[PDB]
Amino acid sequence: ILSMESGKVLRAAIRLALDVIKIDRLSRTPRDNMVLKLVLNFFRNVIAIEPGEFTINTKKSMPKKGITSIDTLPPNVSMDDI
Amino acid sequence: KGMRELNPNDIDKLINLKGLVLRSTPVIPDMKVAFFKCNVCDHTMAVEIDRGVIQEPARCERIDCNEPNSMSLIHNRCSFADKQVIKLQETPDFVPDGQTPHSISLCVYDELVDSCRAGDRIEVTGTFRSIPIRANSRQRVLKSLYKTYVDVVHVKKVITDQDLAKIREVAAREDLYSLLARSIAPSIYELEDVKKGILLQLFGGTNKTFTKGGRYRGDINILLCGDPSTSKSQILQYVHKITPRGVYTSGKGSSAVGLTAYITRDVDTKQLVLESGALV
Ligand SMILES: Nc1ncnc2c1ncn2[C@@H]1O[C@H](COP(=O)(O)OP(=O)(O)O)[C@@H](O)[C@H]1O
Ligand SMILES: [Mg+2]
Ligand SMILES: [Zn+2]
Repeated sequence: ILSMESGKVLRAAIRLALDVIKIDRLSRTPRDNMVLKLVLNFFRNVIAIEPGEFTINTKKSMPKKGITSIDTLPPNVSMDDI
Repeated sequence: KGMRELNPNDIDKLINLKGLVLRSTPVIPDMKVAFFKCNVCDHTMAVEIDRGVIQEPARCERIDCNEPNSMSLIHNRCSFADKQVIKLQETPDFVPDGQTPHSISLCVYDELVDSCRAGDRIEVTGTFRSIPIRANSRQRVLKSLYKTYVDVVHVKKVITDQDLAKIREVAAREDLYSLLARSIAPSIYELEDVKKGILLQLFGGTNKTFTKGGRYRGDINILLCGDPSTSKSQILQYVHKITPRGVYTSGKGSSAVGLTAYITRDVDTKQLVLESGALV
């Protein structure tokens, strides 16, 4: 989302927001408010996404080998990208 | 002390030895301070090494993170020192009844590394240490016989302005040529021209570095051919002593390859190497 075509998805969402707001306040229907809420939720989702957490089963004791790494990133994604 | 007079009584005591260097291993990195990094919190700590043992931590030293057995050794961030192993052969004189001379191993660290070359006579002061040998790789079991070696702490390989002021005084002497020609070979009698010719070989010509061509070297070659009983070999030995480098090769005792260089193989490295002949 942040990389493809320099993130023009955000510009498209903004354009939808402009189309919604253009109509008058007293003429606004619930659907317009739904669309505005959808755009805001889209922005919140884009901002909020963050790397997960490393969960490990604890049925038995810690082996003497121990934890090697807790990296939880996809193959092609590095920290700086997100 | 002699290499054949070291007894168990003299273990862990400072001794003095003299011998001939036979072979030295390349530089060996010896760990000094280890470096550990926690795999979870990426916390780094350095721990010391005592008696060849790493004082590893059981769990991360941080308070918030205490995951056990999560510490790993970063090999390339630990401090290291220099180690080298040398083999010393006792001087031929010490041999009692003409047998294979004994040898003693030496260890040198830090500055003394690469201080003695192969085929040199040195006097070394160090501690006569003893250490066990493990019977096999995969057990703590030890052999009852201990290996003996020496921990070297000192090695000695066996111009001032005043001298320059002194040397410049001789040059002013008018009869310098005769003085040097008479001092090069004191014993030989009435061979002043031969001595003079020999002397000019020691000094040598002048060196020239020359691009657009090749280097020109000022080296002089002299032939001494004459009647047998005259002092020819004596002068050869006399000059052989003075020069810093030289090989006393003879006739029918040297070979074409022996003079220039010999192609061989290094057993330790299993690579093709070449030795230096008499001329080289
Ligand atoms: N002018 C001289 N000065 C000193 N010693 C001489 C002289 N002439 C002959 N000798 C003696 O004679 C011997 C000649 O032997 P050497 O020098 O081996 O002869 P070559 O090497 O030519 O066969 C020497 O041992 C040397 O002591
Ligand atoms: Mg001769
Ligand atoms: Zn930690």
